[PDB]
Amino acid sequence: KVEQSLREEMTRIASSFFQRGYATGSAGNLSLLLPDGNLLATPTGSCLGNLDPQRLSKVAADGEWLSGDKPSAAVLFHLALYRNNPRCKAVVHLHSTWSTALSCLQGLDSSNVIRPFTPYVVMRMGNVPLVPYYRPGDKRIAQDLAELAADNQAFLLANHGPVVCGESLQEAANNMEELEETAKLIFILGDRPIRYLTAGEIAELRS
Amino acid sequence: KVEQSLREEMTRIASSFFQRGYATGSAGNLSLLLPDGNLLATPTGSCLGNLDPQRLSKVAADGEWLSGDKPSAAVLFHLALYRNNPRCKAVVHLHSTWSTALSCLQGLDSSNVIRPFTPYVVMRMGNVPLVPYYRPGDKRIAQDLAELAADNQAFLLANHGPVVCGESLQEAANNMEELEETAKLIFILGDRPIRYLTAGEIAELRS
Amino acid sequence: KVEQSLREEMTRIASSFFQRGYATGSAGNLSLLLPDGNLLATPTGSCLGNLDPQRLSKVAADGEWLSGDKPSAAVLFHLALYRNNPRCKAVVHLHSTWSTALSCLQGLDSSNVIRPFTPYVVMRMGNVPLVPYYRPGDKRIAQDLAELAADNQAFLLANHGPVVCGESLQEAANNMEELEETAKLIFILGDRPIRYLTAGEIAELRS
Amino acid sequence: KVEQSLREEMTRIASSFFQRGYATGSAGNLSLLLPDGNLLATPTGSCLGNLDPQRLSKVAADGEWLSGDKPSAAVLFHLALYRNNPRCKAVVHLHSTWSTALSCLQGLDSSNVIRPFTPYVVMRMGNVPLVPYYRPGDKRIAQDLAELAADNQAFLLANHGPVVCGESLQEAANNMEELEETAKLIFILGDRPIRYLTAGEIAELRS
Repeated sequence: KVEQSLREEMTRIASSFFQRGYATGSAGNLSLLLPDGNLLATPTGSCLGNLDPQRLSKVAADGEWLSGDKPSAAVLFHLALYRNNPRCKAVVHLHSTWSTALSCLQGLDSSNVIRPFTPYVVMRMGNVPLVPYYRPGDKRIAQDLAELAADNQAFLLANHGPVVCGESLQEAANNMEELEETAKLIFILGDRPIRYLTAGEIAELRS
Repeated sequence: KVEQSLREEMTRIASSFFQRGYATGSAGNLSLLLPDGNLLATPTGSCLGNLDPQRLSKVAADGEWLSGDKPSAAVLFHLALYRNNPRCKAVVHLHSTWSTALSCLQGLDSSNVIRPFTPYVVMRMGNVPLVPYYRPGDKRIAQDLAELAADNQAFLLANHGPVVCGESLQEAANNMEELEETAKLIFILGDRPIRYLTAGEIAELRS
Repeated sequence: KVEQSLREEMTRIASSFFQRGYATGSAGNLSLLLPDGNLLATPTGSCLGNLDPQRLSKVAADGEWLSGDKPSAAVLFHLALYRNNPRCKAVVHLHSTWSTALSCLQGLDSSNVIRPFTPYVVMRMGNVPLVPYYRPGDKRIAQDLAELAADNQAFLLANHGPVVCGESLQEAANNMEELEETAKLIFILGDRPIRYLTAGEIAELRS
Repeated sequence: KVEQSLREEMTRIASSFFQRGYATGSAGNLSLLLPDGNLLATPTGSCLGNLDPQRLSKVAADGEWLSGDKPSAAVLFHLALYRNNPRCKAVVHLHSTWSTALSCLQGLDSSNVIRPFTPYVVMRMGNVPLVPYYRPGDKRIAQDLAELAADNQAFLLANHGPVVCGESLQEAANNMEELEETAKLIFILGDRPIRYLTAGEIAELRS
């Protein structure tokens, strides 16, 4: 069954994030779009490193909890991204160290939080806009993500972490990994004179 | 048997801490409360990455070593936390890098060692008070933890590391992971202008 | 079959890089030389942590895709290294954090990007020249690597990462690991007074 | 057979060091003392993450290679430690990142390279003297380690890394892990005002 292999892929990818330090405790959740249009999401209060595939949540496009354990409360803004971007087929939301660290900085650019010095995040994602800080579970987190969903596939929630989309769970996972990697390079480079990509070198990647 | 699954869960969670770098050598110990009220703790001189479930220590509420290998000497303050907080059902004590690093700083706040810039540690734990430095195994470590046990679920022992409680071993592990994560962000952010959560944003999380 | 064990070794080594944080997402590719002279390379759009051995790409010396999935676009400069260094039997290309970080610095030395303070990179690789930044997939990346292939076994592509060769896949992997380790020490040491190896201590290692 | 379980323990411990980032490539070697007095050491050109237990080297006290693959060239100073400390039963030598980083600093103390701010390295090892930098394989590395072997169980080789002993392989591994952890805290704390252990707090640990 295709749904069974999708549940195992989510379990497998979730465990990978947990063992490699991307996921911290019960902080985070993943979701993908099944062929029929329904959602497959990690349940609430679930450690990403030991997920039960047959207990993964199943939510309809309108938000109706269909089967599996209770979905995570963060699924509310997962649905906002699917409803405003037809090319979004999977959402990866983690509180990875360096992306969450970047999101806690004053004077960030809410249109694109990283200035590119490597070509990969511009090629895969482009602009990473900043979502304002709200209490976890706030209505305005999902409402803001719905405004930016049509023309962005990655987002940085302030004092929270990144939220990355993709046309497949593997793609959204890889995109999340390159975003967290780029934020990690920002802090590593620090005050050193970085050779940023010039405006012309950026335009060659937007194609 | 429920006790068998609790022993395996402790072995499993311990190995996770070891493979992901939270536990260093034989430095650390875990304990949980069994349904009958007795304790299940990791034994002394035991590497958390290769625990034998059927050799885990079993200690009564009064401190009597019942079965299994010799319990860790740190179990003495584990019992202090259970005797002064009825909601404490598991204790996780590790010398994780960034929490232990934070505990070695001068001018720390002994009422709450971290100023929140992310909402999660305030939501799950609240205040992380500082326990003074003593020789490992000192009577005063357990005596101090008994004073703060009633109204705190996490503690930072100076020049030592963190000690986190929970209503379940999974909860105490997740809480430990978010505390160590927050101390890791402190050193990563460094002297950068951090956007701390304002007093009003903190009060919305204490509910 | 020898080819089967070479496919498994590539799968095994690739997974090791992925689980230990050297490989990030789909960023990277490995290749080795089979006894008959043909290439065995990781395919495009493939996560290094879950490679299928029987789907690894097979490319002839002239660049003809023979079997397996579509090879990575980076294979183009893999072939440039084999065609200009008969002792190169395997190529490891990853975007590891600290090597990629070093490659983003202004004022680097394009003849040797690291000044030795440990003896190991000088013993195994020697000089690590800098390849200019181009758009990923540019013809000039392979053309430049062909110029430096005869007398170098490691290369640092600016705003990109390292590219390391070896007389075996294990050797090229070990060389990559010591290069990334040395770049990691550079940023860790920072502005501290480092005791660099003197010119005489370097000459004793070039033998 | 006891020797078989010792070979598996060495293989198991070696893999743990490799997967957790302590060992980098083929850089490093482990050895322990068998009951009969002979040595069990990791062979040369061997990746610590995939050791064959039945191919581990076997060396007599006088240095005669008895069985298994060719022992590592670093075994020469392993034997120097056993011949000058009867309580040394295992030697762990790795080029771990932060210990190797510390060993590259000018103005180190050759009597004890770390000033204690945590009690654990003083309790387990005590003084960590500095061994001068020589070409890898130099006679003077083993000769210097033989001078300090009688009254020290850990050593820091300049521009090289740590070398830790123990009364068992598990003990030497745990000691190595706490030494590398302490060097990691040194760089993390940096220029921050550290609350070092006072002279009186150190004397309570030397007992």
